Amino acid sequence: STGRFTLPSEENFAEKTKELAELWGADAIRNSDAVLALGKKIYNAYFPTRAHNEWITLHMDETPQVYLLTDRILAESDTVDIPLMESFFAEQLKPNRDADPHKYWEVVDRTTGEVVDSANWTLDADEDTVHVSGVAAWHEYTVSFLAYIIWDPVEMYNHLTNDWGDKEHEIPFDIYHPATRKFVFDTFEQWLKDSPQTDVVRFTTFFYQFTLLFDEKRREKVVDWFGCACTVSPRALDDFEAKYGYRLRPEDFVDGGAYNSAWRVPRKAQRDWIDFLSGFVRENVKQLADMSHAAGKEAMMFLGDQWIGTEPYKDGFDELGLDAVVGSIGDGTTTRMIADIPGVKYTEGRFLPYFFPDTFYEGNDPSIEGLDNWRKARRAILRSPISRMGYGGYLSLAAKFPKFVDTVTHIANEFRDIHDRTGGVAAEGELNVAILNSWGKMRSWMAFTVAHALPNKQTYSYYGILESLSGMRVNVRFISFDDVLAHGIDSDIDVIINGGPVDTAFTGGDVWTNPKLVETVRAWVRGGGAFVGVGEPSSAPRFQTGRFFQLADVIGVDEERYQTLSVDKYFPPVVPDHFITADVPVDPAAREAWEQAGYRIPLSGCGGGQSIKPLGGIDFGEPVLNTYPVNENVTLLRADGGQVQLATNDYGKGRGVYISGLPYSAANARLLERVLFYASHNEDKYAAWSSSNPECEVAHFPEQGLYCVINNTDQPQKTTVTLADGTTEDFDLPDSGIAWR
Amino acid sequence: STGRFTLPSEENFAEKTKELAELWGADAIRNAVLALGKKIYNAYFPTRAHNEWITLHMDETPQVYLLTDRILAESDTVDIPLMESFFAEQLKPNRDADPHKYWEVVDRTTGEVVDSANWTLDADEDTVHVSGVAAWHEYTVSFLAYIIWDPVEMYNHLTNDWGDKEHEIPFDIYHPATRKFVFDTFEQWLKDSPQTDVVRFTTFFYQFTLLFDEKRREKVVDWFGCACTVSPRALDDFEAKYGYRLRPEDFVDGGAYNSAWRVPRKAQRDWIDFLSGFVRENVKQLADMSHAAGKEAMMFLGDQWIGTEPYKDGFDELGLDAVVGSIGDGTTTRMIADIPGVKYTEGRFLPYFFPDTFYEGNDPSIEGLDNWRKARRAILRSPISRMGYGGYLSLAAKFPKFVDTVTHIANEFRDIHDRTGGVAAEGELNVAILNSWGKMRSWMAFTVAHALPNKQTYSYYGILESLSGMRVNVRFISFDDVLAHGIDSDIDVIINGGPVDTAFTGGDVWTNPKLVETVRAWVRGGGAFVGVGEPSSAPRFQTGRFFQLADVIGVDEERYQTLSVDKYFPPVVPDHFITADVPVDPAAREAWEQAGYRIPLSGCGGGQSIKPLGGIDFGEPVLNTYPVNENVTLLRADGGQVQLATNDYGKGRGVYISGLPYSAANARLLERVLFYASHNEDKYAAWSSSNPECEVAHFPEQGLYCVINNTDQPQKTTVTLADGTTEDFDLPDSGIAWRE
Ligand SMILES: CC(=O)N[C@@H]1[C@@H](O)[C@H](O)[C@@H](CO)O[C@@H]1O
Ligand SMILES: CC(=O)N[C@@H]1[C@@H](O)[C@H](O)[C@@H](CO)O[C@@H]1O
Ligand SMILES: [Mg+2]
Ligand SMILES: [Mg+2]
Ligand SMILES: [Mg+2]
Ligand SMILES: [Mg+2]
Ligand SMILES: [Mg+2]
Ligand SMILES: [Mg+2]
Ligand SMILES: [Mg+2]
Ligand SMILES: [Mg+2]
Repeated sequence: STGRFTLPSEENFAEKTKELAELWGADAIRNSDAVLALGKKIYNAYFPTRAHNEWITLHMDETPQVYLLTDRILAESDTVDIPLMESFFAEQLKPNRDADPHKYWEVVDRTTGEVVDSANWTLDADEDTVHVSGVAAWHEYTVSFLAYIIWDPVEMYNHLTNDWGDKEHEIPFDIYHPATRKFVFDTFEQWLKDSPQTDVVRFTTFFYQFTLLFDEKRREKVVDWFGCACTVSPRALDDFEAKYGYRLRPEDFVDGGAYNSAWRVPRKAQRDWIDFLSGFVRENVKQLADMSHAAGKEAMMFLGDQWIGTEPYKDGFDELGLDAVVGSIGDGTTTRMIADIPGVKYTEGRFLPYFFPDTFYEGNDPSIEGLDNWRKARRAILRSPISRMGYGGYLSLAAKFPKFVDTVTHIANEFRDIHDRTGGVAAEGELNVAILNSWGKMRSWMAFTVAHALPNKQTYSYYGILESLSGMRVNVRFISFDDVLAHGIDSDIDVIINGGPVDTAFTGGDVWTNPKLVETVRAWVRGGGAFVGVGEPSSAPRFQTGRFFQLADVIGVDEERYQTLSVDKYFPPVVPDHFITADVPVDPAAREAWEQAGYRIPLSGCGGGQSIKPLGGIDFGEPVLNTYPVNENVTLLRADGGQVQLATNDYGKGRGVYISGLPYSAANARLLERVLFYASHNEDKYAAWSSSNPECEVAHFPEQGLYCVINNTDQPQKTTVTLADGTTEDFDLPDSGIAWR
Repeated sequence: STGRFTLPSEENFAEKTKELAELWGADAIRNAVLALGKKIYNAYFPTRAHNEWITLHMDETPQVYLLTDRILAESDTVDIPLMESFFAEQLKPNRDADPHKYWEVVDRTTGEVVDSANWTLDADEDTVHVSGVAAWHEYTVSFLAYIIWDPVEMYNHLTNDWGDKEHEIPFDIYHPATRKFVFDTFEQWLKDSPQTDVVRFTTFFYQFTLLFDEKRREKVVDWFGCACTVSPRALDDFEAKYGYRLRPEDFVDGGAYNSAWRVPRKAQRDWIDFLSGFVRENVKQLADMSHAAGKEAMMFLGDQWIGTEPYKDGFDELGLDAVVGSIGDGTTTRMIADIPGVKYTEGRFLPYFFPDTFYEGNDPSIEGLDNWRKARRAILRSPISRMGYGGYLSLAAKFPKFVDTVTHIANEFRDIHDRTGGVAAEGELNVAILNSWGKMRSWMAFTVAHALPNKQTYSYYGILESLSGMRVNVRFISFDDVLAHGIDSDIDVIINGGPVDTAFTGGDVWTNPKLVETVRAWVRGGGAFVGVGEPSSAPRFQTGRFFQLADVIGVDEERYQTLSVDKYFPPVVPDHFITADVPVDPAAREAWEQAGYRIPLSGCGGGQSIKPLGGIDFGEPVLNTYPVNENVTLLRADGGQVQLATNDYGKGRGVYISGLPYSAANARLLERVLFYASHNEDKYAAWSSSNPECEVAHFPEQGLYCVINNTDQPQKTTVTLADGTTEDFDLPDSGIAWRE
C-alpha cells in the first residue's frame, strides 16, 4: 500500500527524504520552515503572526499582549513594593509602559479582594516595580499589568527545546491592529504568487496563541491549551467595552491567578471574550481560506498553537471553508478531538512524538511511545476515522533511530490497511453516551485537558474517562447544562456521565443547586435512564449540610465532608461477583485475605460494615476521601480502605453508578464499558461483538461484512470473539496486533 | 504511702474486698463492708431508676428533634415514614405537642419549609402525608420525639444481652413536677444513706446525643451533643429570653445534629448558654444538698453531663468536690485532669473488671499497664488526685498476675504524687490550640465518640494525644479570643488543625482580615504557627489561595482552579532538625536518591521526587498540597504533594503538617516542630530524652526530675540537663527513674 501519509522534509536531505517517502508510502511532503522532483502533494506551513521581524520591529506596539499577575507580596507596614517581572521570562514578556498603567492595570489587595485605588500607587520610572501606599498592613498584594509578548511562545518553546542558542527570536504580531493586518494580508497575497508549487497551505496556525507563559528560570509558568490570555490590547479592550457595554477588569483575565483555566466554572466575561475574539478570528480566517482557494490551493488548519477564537466545534465553523484540520495525536482522546470536527472535507493526524531532541536523543527508544500512541489512536480511529496521518519535525533526527523508523513503517501500513478494509467508515456503535458539563459540544473531547496530550496527577483519573470512551464501541456526545435546562434530555440517550472534582466546569458547580436540573436528571433516570458519576459528580458545596453530591440518591453514594461525623455510616457487604467487575482478575491470595479478615462490626462513632482488608485489583487513580453508601440498598462493588470506589444503585427503572476515578488502561476501558451496558439495563446487549480477553476490543462493520479485533497491549493476547449469532471465534494476537475477519 | 485509690466491691465478697483493699492501698470503696473504715462511694442516677414516677407523667420524658430519611416525591404527593430509620424502643413521636406548631416538613432539594396546610400526621401510623409539592425533590420531617428509654441504660442492655429486663425510662427536670420529684427523692435518699461519703453522680440531667436505629445499632452519637435537651416548654422559654424563635432545623442541622465539628452558629451557642444556666443551677442544688448532709458530690465526666460545661467560667461556683472520668488514653486523662473548678479529680482506669477481658486465656495485665502508661505521661503534665477501677472485683481476683500488676500501679501512682507534691511538671514552651471553641472544649477537639478516634479523625486527634503527655504547657483558645484581645504575649506556638469548614480549622472566620492581620503580624514578630491538614482554609474566598495563611506555612492546597500554573518543588531537605529522630530506611533513601526529581514538563510543573522517601506516617492524605514558592523548605513531599514543610516568616516561622497520627516518633516530630518553629532549637536539649520512647519531667522547685518509659520494652536513654550535663538511664519495661 501507499499514501494517506504526510512526510516532513528538511533542506540538504534529499536522498533520505526520497528513501523515507518510499518506505513510509508518503503522498504529501510538508516542507521545512528533491521535494519538487518527487511530485508528491506539497504542504507549506504558514505562520501568519510571525516570521517577519523586519515588520514588527517597526511597529512594536502591535505585538500581542497579555495580562500578567505578579507574585503576592506581603505589606509589613501600610505600603508595599511589587516587582513586576521577577517571576516572568524577560525574553518573552515586557511590561507595556505605553498604555496608561492607571487606566489598564489593577493593584489588588488579595486578602480582601479589593482593588487598590490608582491614586495609591505609582509605576517606578527606572525599574519594573509598582510602589503602593495607603493600604492595610499584613495583607498580600499583587499587580495585574499589561505586557507585550516579544517572543512567539511556540517558536520560543521550539528554540529552547532545540537549544538554538543565539538564533534570532521571532517576535509575534497581532492583526487586531490595522497596520499589521494589512501587512499580513499583503504578504500572504505575494507569498501565494511566489509559491506556485504549493498544493496545501498548512496554517500553523492563525492569529491568537493559546496561553503559554514562561518564568524567570526559562521554565513553563502558565499553560492552557484553550486559554485566551494572549489576546488583549488597549484597543481591543476599549472596543470590547463599546460593543459589550461594560469594561473588563484585568481581573477578568488573570482570574485570581487561575487565568480562566477551562477547569473553572465559566463566567460570563469569559464567554463574552470568546464571542468577541471568535467573530474577529473567523472573519479573517475566511479571507485567508478564500485567498488560498482563488490561488488554486487548499487551506488546512493546525488544531493548536494559534487556534484561539476558531472554535471548531461551534456552529458556523463550516462557513470558513477550510478544507482540512490537521492535529497532534498522542492518544485516543486527541485523535477524537480532530476526527469528530464536522465542518471540513478531511482530517489529518500528525502523530507524536514530534521529531525533536527531547524525545530523539541517544539512549532513548522512541519506538515504545510511538507504538503506545498508535495503539491508543487506533481504537479511536476505528470509532471515528481520520483521512490521513503523518509526522513532524526534523526528519534527519528520526532517521537516526532505526527501530523507530521501522515502527513508523508498521503504523503507516496498518493505517492504510485499516482504511482499505473498512472503506474509511466508522464502526457500528452500540449505546448512546452523553458527557454532561458546563461547556458541552464546543469542548468535544476537550474536557480535563490542561496541556495538550499531557494528563497529570490531578487530571488523569478523569481524562481516563474520555480516553476509555475514545475507542469504545459506543456513540459519544458532549452536552451542556444549558442544553439540558433548555431542552431536557434527548430521547436517544442511554447514559449520561458527569465527572470531575467539585467546583469545576466538569462537574458544574452551583448549577447542581438549580432544582430544574436535578428534577430533569432524576425523572429521566427513574424512567429508565442511566447516570454514571465519577469523582465528585453533581457536587455543590455548602448548599445542603447533609448532602454533597446533589444526586447522591441516584448513584447511592455521597462524600462525607466532616459535617456528618455524628451519623454512623453502615456499609452493606461488597458483591465481588458482579457483571460490572466480571473481567477484573483478583489474585487468589488477595481475595482470600479479603475474605478472611471480614467486615468491621458496628462501633460507636465508627459505623460498621467496612472491609478490614481491601479486595483491590482495580486502579481507580486519585482517591475521593470518605465516600460512603447512602443506604444499605446500594450495591458496593469496591469499597476498600473504609470508603467507596465503585457502586451501582437501582433508581426506579434506571440505574446510577459511582466510580471514584478511572485512569485509562485496557482493563479500565472494559470496566467502564460494562458500567454503560449494566447501568442502561443492556447487559443482554453486551455479549454480541464482545472480546473475552479484557485487553482486546472488537469493531463491527456491518456494511463491509467485517469485524476486526485489536490487541490494546504490547503483549501477546489470545481472545475469543462472540458474534451476534452466538457463535465464538478465536484469535492469537501478537504484541499491539490486529486481526480481521 | 496508702490511699488515692478507689476499689470496686460486690455482694458476698467481704473477705476478698478487705484483702485487695489492703494489697492495693485502697481508701475508698464503690458499688456489710459498709462497716470498714473506708470512704464509701454510691452512684446516683438523677434522671432514671424511677419508672413509677415517669410512667404517670410521660409527657415529661426528655425529647429530641429527629430527622427522617429523605423521601423522593415522584408526583405532587409524598408520604414520609417518621420512625422507619429509628429504634422504636428508644424513641416515639410526640403526638401531644401540636405537630403543626413544633415540626417542620422540608423540601431538601430547595431548602424551603413546606407549609403546614400541605401536610397532615396520620392518626393511626407514624407517617406524614404531604401534598401540593414538587415531583423529583427529596423531603424530610423534623419531628419532636419522646425518649422513652435512657440511652446509656439501653446501650448497656443491648451490649450485655439483658433480654426481658425492664427498660428504664428517663425524665427531664425542666418540667416542674419531675424537678420537684427528683429533689424530694434525693432529699429522702440522703436521709436513708448514712454510710455514703461520696455521691457519685452518673451523671446529671441531660444525656449526650446517643440515638439508635431500626436495626438496634447506633445511629447518631456526639459526646458533646445537645440534641436530647428539648421540650415545648424549653423552646418557648428560649424565645422569651433570646428574643427569637428556634426552628427544628436549628437542632437537626440538615442531618448533622450540631456535631462539635460544625462551625458553631449563634443559635447553638445561645442554646448551650440557655441549657447550661438551667443545668448549673440544678447541679449546685444537688451539691448543696449533699454537703448539708455531710457528703461529697462527685460528677462523672460523661453520660448525662450536657450543660455542665466544666471548662467554662463559673464551674467552681457549683461547689462540686470532684470529677471522676474514664481514662481511655492521654487526651481523655487531660480532659479530667485540667478541670480547675473542683477540689480533686479521679480517673477510672482500664480494664473494666468484666468477662469481656477477664476470661481464661487472656492476660488483662497487658491492657492494665498499657492504660497506665498512656495516662501516666499525661499525669506528669497535669496531676490527677486519685485512681481506681470499676466492675466485678470477684473477676479481677481470679487473675493473680493482674492483681500483682495493680499492686505495682497503685504504688507507683502514690509514689509520683508524693515525690511531685501533686504539682505539674515544668512546661518548656507555651502552646495554644486555636479553634472555634477554645477553652470550653479543652482536650475535646476532634472527638466524636469518647476515646474512639476513627479514619476521619485520627490524623488530628493524634495532635492532642501527642501533646497530652508532652513537656510543654498547652492551652485552648478561640478565634473570638484572638479577635477581642490579640494573641497573648506569653504564647510560643499556635497550632491550627483540621479539615476545611470545621470548628477546628475555623471556616469563614479566616476571611476576616483582622484575624489574618493579627496572626501574620504575630508570626512576623517571632511567633510560630503550625498548621495541620487544611489550616486556615476558606473555600471559594480567593480563587488562588485556599489556606488563607499559605504564605506563613509555605504550602497551599490545589483546588483544581489553578491547574494552569506549573508548580515547582524545591529539592527535599532530608537532614533537618525537625526530622532528626525519624527512623532512617537506607534502601528507601537509596532508591529515592537514585530516582531523582521530575524535570519540568508542560502542564505538570517539576521538582517532585520520582520515588517516595517515606519513613513517616502522616495519616489521611491532603491531596495536591504544593509549595507556594521555592524558598519554602520541603521536609517530606512524596507522591507529587507535600506532607511536611517549614517556612521562615520575618522573625518567626510557619510549619505545615498534612496529618499526625499519634506515635512515639510522631509525638517527637511534633515536639521538634514546636521548638524549631519558635526559634528555640537551643532550648530543645534541656530536660529531654534522646530516646523518643521515653519522656522527661522536670520539677525545678522540688529540685528533681524523672524519666519515664512509655513502652512495655526496655529502653536506654540519655537525659540532658539544663547545664548541658547528661545522665544515662536503662529503664525497665514501663519504668520510671528519679534524680536530683
Ligand atoms: C497541538 C498543539 O497545540 N501543540 C503544541 C505544540 O505546538 C507546542 O510546541 C507545545 C508547547 O508546550 O504545546 C502544544 O503541545
Ligand atoms: C465518658 C463517657 O461518657 N462514656 C460513655 C459510656 O458510659 C457509654 O456506655 C458509651 C456508649 O457508647 O459512651 C461513652 O463511652
Ligand atoms: Mg515563581
Ligand atoms: Mg505538483
Ligand atoms: Mg456552614
Ligand atoms: Mg438508615
Ligand atoms: Mg404502609
Ligand atoms: Mg414558659
Ligand atoms: Mg467560583
Ligand atoms: Mg525498611
